Amino acid sequence: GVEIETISPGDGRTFPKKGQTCVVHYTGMLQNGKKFDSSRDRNKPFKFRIGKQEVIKGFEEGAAQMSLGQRAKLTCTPDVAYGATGHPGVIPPNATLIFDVELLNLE
Amino acid sequence: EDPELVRAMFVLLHRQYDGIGGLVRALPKTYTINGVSVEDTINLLASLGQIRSLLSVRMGKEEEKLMIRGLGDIMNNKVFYQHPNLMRALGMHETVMEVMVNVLGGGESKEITFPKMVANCCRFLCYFCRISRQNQKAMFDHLSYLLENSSVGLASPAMRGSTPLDVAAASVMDNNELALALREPDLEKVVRYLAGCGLQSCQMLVSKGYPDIGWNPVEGERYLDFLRFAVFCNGESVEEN
Amino acid sequence: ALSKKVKLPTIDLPIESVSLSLQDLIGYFHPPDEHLEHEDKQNRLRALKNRQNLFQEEGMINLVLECIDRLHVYSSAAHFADVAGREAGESWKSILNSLYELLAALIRGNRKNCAQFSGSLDWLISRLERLEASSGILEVLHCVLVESPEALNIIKEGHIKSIISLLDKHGRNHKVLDVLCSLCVCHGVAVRSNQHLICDNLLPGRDLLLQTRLVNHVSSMRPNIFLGVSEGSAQYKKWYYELMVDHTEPFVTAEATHLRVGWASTEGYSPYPGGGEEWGGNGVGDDLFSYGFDGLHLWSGCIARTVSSPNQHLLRTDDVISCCLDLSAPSISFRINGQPVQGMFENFNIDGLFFPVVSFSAGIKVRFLLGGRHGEFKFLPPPGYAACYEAVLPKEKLKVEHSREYKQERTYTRDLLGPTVSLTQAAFTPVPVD
Amino acid sequence: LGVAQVGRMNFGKDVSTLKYFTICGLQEGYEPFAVNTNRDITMWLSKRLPQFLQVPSNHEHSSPCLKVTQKSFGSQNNNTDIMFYRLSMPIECAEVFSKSVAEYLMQTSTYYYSVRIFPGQEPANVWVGWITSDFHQYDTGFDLDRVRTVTVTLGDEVHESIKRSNCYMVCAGESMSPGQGRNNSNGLEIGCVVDAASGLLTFIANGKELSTYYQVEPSTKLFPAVFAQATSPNVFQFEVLWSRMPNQFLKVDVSRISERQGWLVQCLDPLQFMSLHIPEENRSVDILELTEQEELLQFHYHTLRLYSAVCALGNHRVAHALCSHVDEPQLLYAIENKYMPGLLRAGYYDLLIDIHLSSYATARLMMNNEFIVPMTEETKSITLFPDENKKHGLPGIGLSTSLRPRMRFSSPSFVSISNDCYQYSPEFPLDILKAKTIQMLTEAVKEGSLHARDPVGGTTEFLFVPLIKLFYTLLIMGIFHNEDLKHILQLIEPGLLQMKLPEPVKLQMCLLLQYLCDCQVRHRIEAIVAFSDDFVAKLQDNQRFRYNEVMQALNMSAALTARK
Repeated sequence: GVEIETISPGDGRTFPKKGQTCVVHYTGMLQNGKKFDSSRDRNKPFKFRIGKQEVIKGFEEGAAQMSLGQRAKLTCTPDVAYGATGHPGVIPPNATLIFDVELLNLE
Repeated sequence: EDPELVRAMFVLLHRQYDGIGGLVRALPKTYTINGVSVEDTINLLASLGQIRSLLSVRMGKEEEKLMIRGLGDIMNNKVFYQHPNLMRALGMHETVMEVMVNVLGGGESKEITFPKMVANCCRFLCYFCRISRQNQKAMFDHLSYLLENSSVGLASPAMRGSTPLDVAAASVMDNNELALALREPDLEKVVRYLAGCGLQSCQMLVSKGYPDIGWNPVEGERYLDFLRFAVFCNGESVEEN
Repeated sequence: ALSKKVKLPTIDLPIESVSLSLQDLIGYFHPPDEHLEHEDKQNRLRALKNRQNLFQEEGMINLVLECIDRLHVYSSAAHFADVAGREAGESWKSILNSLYELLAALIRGNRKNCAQFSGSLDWLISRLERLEASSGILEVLHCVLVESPEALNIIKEGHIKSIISLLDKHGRNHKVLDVLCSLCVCHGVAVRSNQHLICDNLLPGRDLLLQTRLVNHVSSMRPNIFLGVSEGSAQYKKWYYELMVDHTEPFVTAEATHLRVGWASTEGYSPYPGGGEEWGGNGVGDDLFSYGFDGLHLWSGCIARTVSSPNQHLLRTDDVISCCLDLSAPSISFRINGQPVQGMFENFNIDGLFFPVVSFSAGIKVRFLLGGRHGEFKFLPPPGYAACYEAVLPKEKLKVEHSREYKQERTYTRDLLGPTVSLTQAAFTPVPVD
Repeated sequence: LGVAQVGRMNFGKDVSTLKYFTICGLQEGYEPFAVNTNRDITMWLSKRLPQFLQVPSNHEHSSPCLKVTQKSFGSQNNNTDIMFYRLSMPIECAEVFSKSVAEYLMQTSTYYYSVRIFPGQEPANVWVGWITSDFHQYDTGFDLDRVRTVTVTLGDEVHESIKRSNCYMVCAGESMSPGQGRNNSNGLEIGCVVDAASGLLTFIANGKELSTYYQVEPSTKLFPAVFAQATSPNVFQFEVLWSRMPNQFLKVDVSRISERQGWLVQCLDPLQFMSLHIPEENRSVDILELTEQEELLQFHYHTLRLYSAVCALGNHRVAHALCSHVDEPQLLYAIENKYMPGLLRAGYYDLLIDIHLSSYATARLMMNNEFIVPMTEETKSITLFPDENKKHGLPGIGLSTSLRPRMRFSSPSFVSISNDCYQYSPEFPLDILKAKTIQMLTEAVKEGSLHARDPVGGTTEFLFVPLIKLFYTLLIMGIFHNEDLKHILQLIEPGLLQMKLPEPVKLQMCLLLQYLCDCQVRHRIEAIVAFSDDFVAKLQDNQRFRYNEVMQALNMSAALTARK
């Protein structure tokens, strides 16, 4: 289950299909007010790929219902997250995650 | 105060006057390669730098896989045999030897029983000395320490022989001058080990007990093989040795 | 021999004699007072080193070191003192710290002699299973790492977990991170036998980990019209106001942006920037039990308080918002873009004195709409409510209270404002006399 | 300052600002308080809001007891104002499992302990119970409304009337149970944590339960803090809320342009700050503090040293993990700050070097003593002197054409997989980093020229040594190009060396000049190897008018230039 709460009105006329380049701005946000990742400060937009398991599927689940020029809150469960082990050194085991992923351009 | 500071100041002060000394230090270190071999020279240098990141630090468990991969990469290079003076300039035999030093140590423990560097040190560097054959002399310079650390074990066929002895064997394999320069005090250690090997056989295949390998053991023939290489030359025998 | 509790009393213990012996031993083994000159300092170091090598050859076969480990019997705090003698647990700290630290410097010695305790697995495990004084283990670990890093191999995952549990229990010793960093390169000398193993072992998921935050700085605004409507002798109950936003700019530096138009609980909360263990907040609507307004959800100390309204969106540019206030039967709610917001929010901190509050971060221009000379009202107040412009006093022009604070962006002159909570020194809840 | 009084100060920012200074100060020749300093002077003010981070140290005043411990803070007199308490908890709690940090089958509860206050005396029928994280209020008479009765309601618009137990879940603690236990035998507020925090946690003192529900979502569990009246019965001991904390206000506020025409207010200049991030993940109090909290300053400096030691001599993913805790903007802001304590400044500089300037700088320093040069047409286009005017020229400028190791970095991602090849986990914007370093070098030189009483942090060694170390580490990687190196050179040529410097500072430009001499040596060897090709070609050509060979393989380059 994925719960997406929009904070910017997306057009909704276009959807991200399979096999086109896309630029993405996001800021990771662990629960209980913990910040662990961001992109605005790095000033380097995150570019990634839909459909061949090069990235965790929570981003696909969030971006499936989004569109161009849309910003929304992302919530993901531990099973779709890293889960029982997490990333050793940052993420504790059995921890959910919250994102503010935003779509800029689809090409 | 802080004598490190004054050492730095006096080193810097002396460097201005002995710039010619700096030049004569750097001149043996420099090299010159064809402009068509850069794409392999840079890869060899990257692998050698990856290995040389492991000399102030020591050998562990997860690092031996990467270091074996690096040894294979520096083996499988055209430049590795095309420019024989480059490794003598760079000191890779020295670096591999410090790796072996911190692996072996003063005592006999054999925590890492993977002598993948012993092949690189023994076979290849001694073999490609076609022009300016200083590789054999550089390997000659350390066979006293090699004989002292001649630990049991020959893992390339997985016998309990002595694989570091093969380094001295390959160093003294062919050249008349090196075997001639070899002197008496390094000869008696081998026969001391041979005399210590003079014990009866009781168990089925052991060195001391608890048999694990059941193919075939080796008592002392490797020492006699080393002496066989010591007492002969390219086409004639040697008198003094 | 006398420590054992057999052969019932009329047996003695020379506690004073052994205490004097330990004191004289620490005096004998004291460091060479580095303030001295180089020559006699080195002579003292050589003499200490000779005594240390001498005790080395005498000791770690079947003698003084293992003898002190044997003497370490005190598996109690006061029960041994109550049972045998009158005191049996007091000088343990002295003997432990003194002898173990000096015997560790002894194991350092002349860079060659680290015979037993440097690698004694059982005595190491005994040291990590007690966890009282870490000076000795820090000294032996540092000296062994400097000379020949072989003691670091013994320290393993269980020991790391035990020391992390020590850090969790004993609060912020700042001498435990010292030994944890000594379990690493520690200024140059390094051996990968266990170095990177310990480095990767020190950082699993949230056992010894930190963060940090670069939070945007915000401040709140409020007009000089201070309502402060109390109860009892009722005077007015209905007030209304609305605000305009023009040039919203998300992520002026980072994704976090601040824009609050709702009120909060100002009791115990001031325009001061913040302070406290947990996040008290920098603006209004920032407390744990506070609401403010965001247009999406009325957050209460990072707690899910989502509110559903048609065409959910942030307070974007050219957006209208209004609020309604009640005191007898609180009906605090908002109206944005000609539709009432759901989530009927009632029973917050509602007692005493209220006033309009607004807070925001840089990148925002906000227009006020109160009434009268400046209130070009796009919206009208709901039934009962009247727009808040009647509280202005005669011959006193209204202005912005600036959420009264100490200083602003001023270059030349200074301003050391005095301690005064409000317009009254201490009086609150103003009612007419009766 | 008294009530409704206003004061002003002038520490000596400008001489003309001081009003009555020419009469005595100028004639005698005594300088103002802040004439030597070149930075804005900050001040500290007593906090009106009382803080909640105090322990009783020098205030005015088997299983015998389950928890089994004691404290020494018993009240005697001079207090009747219902004080609020806090004591540190380094002790264990019972023996029903451990739950690691301080499914319970075949058990009732865990962590059986109590913050004991003798309740049998009943001085004023004290209220007892837990409180939340914020109880910043010092009103004597309380429990009239429990500060607030916060209860968020949201339905279809009903349902979901979630209630909050505002500033305290503190129970009535009244007569309550009619048992009336003899002496001080009224429970002593024994604590029993329930396995689940979603429903309720039990913390009672009465012999029978009456009502402690206060249904709230999980908020916090922390050091024990409970209320007690003040008389002389010797009630409280482990089985304060003083307001004497000076608070630094700020240095630079957020500018506001509130004006007329609808009371428009606008803001265009942003501002940011960091917060404390002490281990165990519960602290956030300002950043420019800790200049007066020595214990926490030492603890945080040692934590930074631990980070630097762990991420040293190369590490695959520990650097990536630490990049989440310490991001780029925090590091840049800490580098830029002019008010940071010296220990924290040095720690952050060393952490920056150890995570981002470690691997490639170490590799380049290792390869700096090899002098490997390829053979291309561009290598021939170099001379010992750039012009015939016999001008030496700048050392670092000019082409090198040497086989130096390449620079390869990666991206942190933290939502992706299989990234362990690295130089730094992100890539820094090295251009603006270089610009900031150059501007800070110029600022530090200008500040040290006037010889201020107040350096950037701590003293001049803290001001310079991390900065010079960062500059040297950047310089030994070849990031500088021609114009940047030219601009850097005139900071030392006329002067940085001329001014008086301490010994830790003096140790670093020695390494700088050593690198400059190494660059000159590399230029010399490049010129030599460039002339070598021309000389060898000319000698090979001259070997063709006196050639000699009797081998079967004629015209072999052994005749030209080869021994065998």
